[PDB]
Amino acid sequence: MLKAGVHFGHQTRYWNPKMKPFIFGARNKVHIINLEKTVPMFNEALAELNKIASRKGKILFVGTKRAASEAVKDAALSCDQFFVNHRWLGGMLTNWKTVRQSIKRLKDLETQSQDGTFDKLTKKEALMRTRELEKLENSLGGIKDMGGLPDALFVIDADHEHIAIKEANNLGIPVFAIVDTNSDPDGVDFVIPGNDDAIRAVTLYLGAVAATVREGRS
Amino acid sequence: SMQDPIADMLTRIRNGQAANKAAVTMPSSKLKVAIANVLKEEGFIEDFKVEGDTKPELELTLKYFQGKAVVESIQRVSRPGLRIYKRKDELPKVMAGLGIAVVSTSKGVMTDRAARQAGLGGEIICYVA
Amino acid sequence: SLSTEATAKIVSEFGRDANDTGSTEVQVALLTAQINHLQGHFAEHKKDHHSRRGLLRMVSQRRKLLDYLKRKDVARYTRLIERLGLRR
RNA sequence: GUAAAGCGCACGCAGGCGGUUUGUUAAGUCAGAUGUGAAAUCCCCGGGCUCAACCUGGGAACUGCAUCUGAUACUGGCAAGCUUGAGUCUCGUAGAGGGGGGUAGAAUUCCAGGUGUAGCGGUGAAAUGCGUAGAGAUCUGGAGGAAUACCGGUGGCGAAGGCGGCCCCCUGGACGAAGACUGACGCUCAGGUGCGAAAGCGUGGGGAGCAAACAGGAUUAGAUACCCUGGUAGUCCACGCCGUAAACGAUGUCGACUUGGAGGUUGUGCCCUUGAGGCGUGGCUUCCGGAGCUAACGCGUUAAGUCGACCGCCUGGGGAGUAC
Ligand SMILES: [Mg+2]
Ligand SMILES: [Mg+2]
Ligand SMILES: [Mg+2]
Ligand SMILES: [Mg+2]
Ligand SMILES: [Mg+2]
Ligand SMILES: [Mg+2]
Ligand SMILES: [Mg+2]
Ligand SMILES: [Mg+2]
Ligand SMILES: [Mg+2]
Repeated sequence: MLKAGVHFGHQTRYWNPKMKPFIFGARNKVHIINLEKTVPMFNEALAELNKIASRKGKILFVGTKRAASEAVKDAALSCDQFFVNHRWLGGMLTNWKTVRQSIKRLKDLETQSQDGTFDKLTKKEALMRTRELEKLENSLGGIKDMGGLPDALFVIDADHEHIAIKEANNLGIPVFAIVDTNSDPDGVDFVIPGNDDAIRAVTLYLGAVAATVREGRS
Repeated sequence: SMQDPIADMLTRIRNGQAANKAAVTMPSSKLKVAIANVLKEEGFIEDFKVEGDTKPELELTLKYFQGKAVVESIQRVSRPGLRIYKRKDELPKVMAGLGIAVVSTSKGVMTDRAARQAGLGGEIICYVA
Repeated sequence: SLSTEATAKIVSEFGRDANDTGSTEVQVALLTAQINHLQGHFAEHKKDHHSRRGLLRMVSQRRKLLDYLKRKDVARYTRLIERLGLRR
C-alpha cells in the first residue's frame, strides 16, 4: 500500500457517518481516508474481481466524471473488461432487453459509415445518421460488444454513479466502488475508501484492478 | 426520573444493536449485572463487565452475527406499577423456545426453561428473544 | 434573594456545625427568611403575581422539606419548628 | 399534529410509581403439604341401550379461599449507610420576567396669536364635510392623552397568558463555573388553589388618536356592507367581577438512550490569545435531514424514533357543547 501515498483523503467536512470507520484524520479541515484499513480491502476486494474475471469476466467499469471518463476507456478496454464513461443510461443494465435495441442500431449504423454503405442520400439525411454514432458510441460503445448483463462490475465513485449501482444490485451484480467520505457504502458489497478523483487515485486503481482482470486471466 | 432501572438496560441494548454500537455502558447494580449474565451465558452479547469502584459502570458488549445484530427482539415484562408474578407451570415460552424469558426466582435470575425445569416460579423481567 | 451577611449568618445558627449550608434544618430557616420577609413586599403591590410564583414555590418546598425531617428524624423536626415559631 | 380526542398554564393533598449498598424480615412472590372448593355439567379414557342422542365407572378440572412448612432473587416493612437524583451555599451571566414611582423626545389633536388668500379635504370618481365669520399651508407660545421610530433579529425573558424608550426602588426565575454541604428530601397528581388575550360588567377617574353603535355621503337592482365625512361605548387608569380564544407546536409532565450537517443566543476552559482569529466544552434556539415512525403530509437527539412513571381525553355524522 506504499503507493497509497498518492491520494490520501478528501472532502472537507460533508462526509457521512457511514464512511467514518475509514478515516485516518482530518487535517486542514478535510478528512483523511484511513489508508491503513484501505490496504486490506485494496487486495482482498480486488482479488475477488480476478475470480470471475478469469472466465472472460465481463467487468463493467463506470465513471462519467471528467478525469475518470477519458481514462475509464483505456483501463477497461485493456481486455474483455467493459466500461461506461458517458453518463449512465436509465436501464442500460436492468432494461438491457430494451436498451440493447440501441446497441444493435449503433452496430449496424457503425458499419454504415464503416465500408461503402454510408455514402448516399441528401447531406441532410446522410449527415443526420452520422450524428447518431457521434452519440450512440459515446455511451453504447463500451458495451456494444457485450452480450447481456456483465459478469461483475466496477465503478469509480458510487455517490455520483448512484444510478449504476442501483441497477446492478437490483439485478444481482457485485459492486466494487472507490467511494470516499461523502458516499453511501451500503450500496456496495466491496467498498474501497479512496479519493473519488485525484489524477493518480483514478488511474492508479484503474489499471491496478484491470491487471487481475486482464492480466489476471490465467 | 429513573423509576425503572431495569428497562433502561433493556432499552439501551436494543437501541445499540440498531445503532450498530460496539458495546454499551450504564450504572450497574445487583440485578442489572445478574440479568446481563443471563444474556451472556445464553448468547445475545459478546460479554459484560462492571467498571468503576465507587461508581458502578457496565461494559455490556453487544453481540452481532451475519448481516444483522443478535438481539432482534427485547422488551420489558414485569414492569413497575404493574408487576407480574407467575408460577412454574405459569411461565411463558418466549418465541416457542427459540427465545428466552429472564425470570427472577428465589434461587436466582434464571431463564424460562431453567427455573421451569428446576421446578419453581418467579417474577418475569423481559422476553429477550 | 437574601442578604449575604444574614444568609451565612443564619446558616451558622442552625448548621450541624459550620459551612454546611446544605444541612436540612439550615434550608428551612434560610428559606423561612425570604418567606417571612417577602410578606412585606407582597403586602404592598399585591398584584406582583409573577413574584408570587417564587414565593409559593419556595413555600411548598419548606413543607416538602419539613415533612422529610419529620420522617428521617422526628427529633430535629420538632425542634426547628420551635426556634422558628412555625406550625400555625 | 391534520381524521373523535393534550385540561389555557401552573402549585400541590389523597392516590400511583421510587436512584443505590449491605444486613434483617418474610407481607406480596415462588414451592411443598393439609384442608375446603357438593353432586350433576365440561373434558379424557372406558362401559351399557342394535347405533346415536341418552345413562354410567373412574380420573382430570374446579383458574379459587384459608392454614402449615419452607425459598429469598424481585416488590414491600425495618436498621445502617451511599451519591449519581433533587436541593443548599459561594461566585459570576444575560435578560421587552413582575409590582411601584418617576422621566425624555418624536408626532397627533386642540387653544391663542402673527403671516398669507381661495381653496383644503377626500375618491376609482365623487359627494357629505371644513373655507371670505379668512380655511388649508406657515411661524410662535401653550393644553393634554396615548404610544415608545431607530436599536430589533431566525433575538431575549416567562408556567401560561404574555412582556420593548430611559431612570431608580422592591422582586422572581433560568444558566455556567469550580468546588463546599444535606443525603432519595424524587417524578406525577383526580379533587382543591391560584394565575387567565381581547371583548364585556361595576364604581370612580381620564379621553389625543382610532373606533362597534349611530349619523350623513357615494356605490348598487338593492347595499341596514365594503369606500368617504363625523362619531358614542370602549380603548387608558385604580380596585373588584367575568373565566372564554385557531388560550396552537391544533404536539401533557418528568427521566434515559438513538447517525449527521449548517446557523443564532448566552456561560465557561484552553491557544505566539500575539487577532475579533483558533480549539474545545454547558443551557437555550432556528434550518436541513438519516434510521426509524406515519395513511400520506410529514416528525426526525427540542421526535411524532426507541423505552419507562403518572395524568387528561377519544369511541360515527347531524341533532348538540343544545335542553333539563
Ligand atoms: Mg376539522
Ligand atoms: Mg381534532
Ligand atoms: Mg397545552
Ligand atoms: Mg363437582
Ligand atoms: Mg428490600
Ligand atoms: Mg379589558
Ligand atoms: Mg368599564
Ligand atoms: Mg425560552
Ligand atoms: Mg427535518
